Amino acid sequence: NKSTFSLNDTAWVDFYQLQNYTFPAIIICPGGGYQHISQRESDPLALAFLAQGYQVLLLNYTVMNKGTNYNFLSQNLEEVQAVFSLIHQNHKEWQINPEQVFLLGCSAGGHLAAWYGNSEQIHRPKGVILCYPVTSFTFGWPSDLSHFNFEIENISEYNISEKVTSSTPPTFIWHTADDEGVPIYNSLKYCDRLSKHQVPFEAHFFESGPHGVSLANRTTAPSDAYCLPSVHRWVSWASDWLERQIKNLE
Amino acid sequence: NKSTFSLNDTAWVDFYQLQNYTFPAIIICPGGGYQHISQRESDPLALAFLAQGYQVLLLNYTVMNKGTNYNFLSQNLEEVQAVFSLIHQNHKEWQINPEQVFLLGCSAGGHLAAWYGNSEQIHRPKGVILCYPVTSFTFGWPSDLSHFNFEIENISEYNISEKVTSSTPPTFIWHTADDEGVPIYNSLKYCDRLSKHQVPFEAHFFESGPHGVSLANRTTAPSDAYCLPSVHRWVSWASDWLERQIKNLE
Amino acid sequence: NKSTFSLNDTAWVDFYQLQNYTFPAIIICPGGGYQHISQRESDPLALAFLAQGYQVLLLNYTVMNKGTNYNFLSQNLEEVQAVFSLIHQNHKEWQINPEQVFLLGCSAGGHLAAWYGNSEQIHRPKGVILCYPVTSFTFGWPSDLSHFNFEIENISEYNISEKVTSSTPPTFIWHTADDEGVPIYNSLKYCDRLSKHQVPFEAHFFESGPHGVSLANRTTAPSDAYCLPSVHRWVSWASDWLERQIKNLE
Amino acid sequence: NKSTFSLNDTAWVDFYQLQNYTFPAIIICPGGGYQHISQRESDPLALAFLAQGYQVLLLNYTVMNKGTNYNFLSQNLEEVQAVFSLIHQNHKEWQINPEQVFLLGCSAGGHLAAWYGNSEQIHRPKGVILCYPVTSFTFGWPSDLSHFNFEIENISEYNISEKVTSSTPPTFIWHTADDEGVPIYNSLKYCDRLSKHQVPFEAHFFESGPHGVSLANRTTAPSDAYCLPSVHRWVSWASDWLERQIKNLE
Repeated sequence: NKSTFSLNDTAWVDFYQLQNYTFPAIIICPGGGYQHISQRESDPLALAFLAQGYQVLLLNYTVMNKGTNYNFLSQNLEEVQAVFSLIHQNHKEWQINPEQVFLLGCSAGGHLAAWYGNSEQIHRPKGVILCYPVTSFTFGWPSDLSHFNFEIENISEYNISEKVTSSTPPTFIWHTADDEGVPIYNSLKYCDRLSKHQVPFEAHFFESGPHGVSLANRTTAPSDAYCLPSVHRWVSWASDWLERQIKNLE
Repeated sequence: NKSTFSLNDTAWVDFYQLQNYTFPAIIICPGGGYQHISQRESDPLALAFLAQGYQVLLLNYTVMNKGTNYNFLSQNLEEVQAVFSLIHQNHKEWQINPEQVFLLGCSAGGHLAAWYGNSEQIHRPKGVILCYPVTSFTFGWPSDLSHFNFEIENISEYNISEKVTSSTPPTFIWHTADDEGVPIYNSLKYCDRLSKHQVPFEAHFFESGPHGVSLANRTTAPSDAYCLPSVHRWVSWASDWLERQIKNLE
Repeated sequence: NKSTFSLNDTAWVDFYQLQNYTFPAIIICPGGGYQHISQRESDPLALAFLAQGYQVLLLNYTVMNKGTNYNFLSQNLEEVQAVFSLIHQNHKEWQINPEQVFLLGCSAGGHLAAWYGNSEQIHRPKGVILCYPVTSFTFGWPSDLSHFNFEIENISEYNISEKVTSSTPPTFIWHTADDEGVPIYNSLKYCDRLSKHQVPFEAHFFESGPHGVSLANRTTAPSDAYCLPSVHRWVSWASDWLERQIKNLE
Repeated sequence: NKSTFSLNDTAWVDFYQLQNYTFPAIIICPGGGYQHISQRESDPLALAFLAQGYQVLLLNYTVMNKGTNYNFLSQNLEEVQAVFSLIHQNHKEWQINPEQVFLLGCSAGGHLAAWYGNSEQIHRPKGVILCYPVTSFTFGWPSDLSHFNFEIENISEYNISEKVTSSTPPTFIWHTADDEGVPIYNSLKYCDRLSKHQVPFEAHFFESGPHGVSLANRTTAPSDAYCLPSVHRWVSWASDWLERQIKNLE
């Protein structure tokens, strides 16, 4: 039902599997500002989909929580890539349909997602979902000009907004129109710079809700304010969206 | 059940009423590029809401379909205003709760809506909805630089995007991310320039769908492509949104 | 959009029509214990469907409200029949698809519906819906042994439960499990005596709710207790059911 | 997140727990004709709820799969009882709200559920759900007069239909109107003999679908016929129902 698989020196990859087929899997990228891994965006999130009928690959990509040296922002893309690789070779055993692998991410964890959303091969996700994602370190986030800042002059490079082209996979993006950790602009501008390239996508923007809202269910929420029923609707919208994509495969 | 009320020299105002109370009414602004009145955004639209439990005031605001002279773009705001006025005085007879009047508009008909969405009094809509609205005559629409163009140098004035402030009522905006008549940018940029002013709103953006989609139901659609079930979901989202606002009025 | 058509000496037949095709029509049978016509089960109900994309034929079948003599319970079946007849001949003008005509009824109005649900010809409804229907004058209703009682020894004949066979069309039945006007047994036993004949159907039974609940919307409800959001869900279930049947054709 | 707890000589009790509170837990009773434990009604079912925000206690009650001797049909009630007991004492650690414990069961697993649905104490479930349950060994099931038949003359005693009174907790019952393993009559008659006792409940009956349908999702279904989207709606209806009860408890 579950077993972890070591990736690199610092990169866990939890793999959730069940059994009734070739269930379409989906890799998740929990947020946490590259610092850590927002727990309330992992296991809980996993179950959600695992219950919605999806093999889950929760990626614990390297972050500033294991002795940070260089901008592993590049080393990450590798880690996620390694996941697909893992599938590409263990797709028979994993009971996964290699032609039905998607990528998920929220907050910063999203940034990596959109990032990986280009320049790859038989590791390209047929689609991605970005929950209140981070479009660029130039969009209200990182809040502090100098924090997780470990150099690298080229900052415009770490703006996955520009890195969007016609080849970019279909995406689902939602965001609370009051998220103080990261302005909706992130998702907003991203959509604009996503439609102009005739990229099929769906977007949803809720009135209010704090950053890291996740499922907005009593499963993912510290206080009461983090438990929003109206916002929780996304996990449902996303379900329909995904499957709507599956059907449009052959 | 229904009876029209003459407004100005050129401005019909269809008023739909039913009876079980003080049902919250809602004024609609059918699109049609100020040229005419998109029929597939009127009566059908009316019923939708009238069925969802709302008194309907379909406004047939003056357009280039009755001998156009001057930019009545100002004379319109008056017309819609007259509607509220009509309610403000006939709210007891109309069985309408004056404290529960909302404004609806789509495509260009939306532009007027957002426009009226500021600078008024006891004629201020507790909320508005804008279906693939027109934010400004500078956002991909009017397609032709010179068509419905009847002068008036000051063009930036007819951009209801800037005309959005903290006083702007809560709004619901959706748009098909491929509408060729008017780019999603309209609603998109609008949202951005709507959130920054801490204005509570909800947004939805569908993958594909032609302009004037309306209800996306076999009630509002010329061909098959104009009949989209996934898009039709907005009229449902909108219902919940509205009522969510009503409850938030006690 | 609407125009009535005289049927018999005493039998109105309101016909609601709209225009974008050949929209599937649906005849309705408002309840009212054969005494009158529950208004809160007519016009409001009509719009509901008319909005859900269906031509509506509201039948004002003869009742004890126009000088009652004999048990017109037979004369009714005629009236409804006449409706189909009307369609069969004016199906081109009515813009109705003759192969997509359904029957609706609630409370007693339902009894007639199920009744007509057998022994006919090119007037057979491809499906019927029965809102808290009356299965027989022997199922807790009529409450009074002697009221609308105008003789006719053969009472078992007026039990449309037995009158159900394999030929009976697919039906949708819902009922509030506390309806004091008529026990759920009506719909309950009906389902049993509906499944045994391998008749495809769908049923729903809500916890609580008074008789005549109709849409349970602020459109159909005298007091607050008659406004139930959870119950209102049926009009939505019914929508999907119907259309699920439409698709289940050519 | 998960750990089993031995109950009796032959009775596993899988306990699924998560952590953000006092989440309302729910015990499940997987079906399998008392012979075994329908796998497709356990773990998958658990996740569903565990994702819907519920602590899950999957009960692996004794069955003819571990050397059957006597009609443990009585020994079962004990096993389930022990579960509540376990909670009643470990409700603080389990992070469970003892005043919010519900019972679930399907097919035969349901029979036990309804059964336990009376004659107990601080182990009474505030509500129960029964997916295509078994009302009595006299309702089309057991199919064979002599199979799991291990004596016990008193057969009418094993009919949990009669065992329903005003004290019986609110229940949610659904059933496919074509289930060949067990006729809908089970749930049908049960509803009748459930309403007459003014017991608040909700029912749903789908047109078609084989026995053991479970979630009707690609998570619980051997072939394609066992994957029904329309039927899968129950797990959603159930969610709302349950929570509707939580709110309406305090």
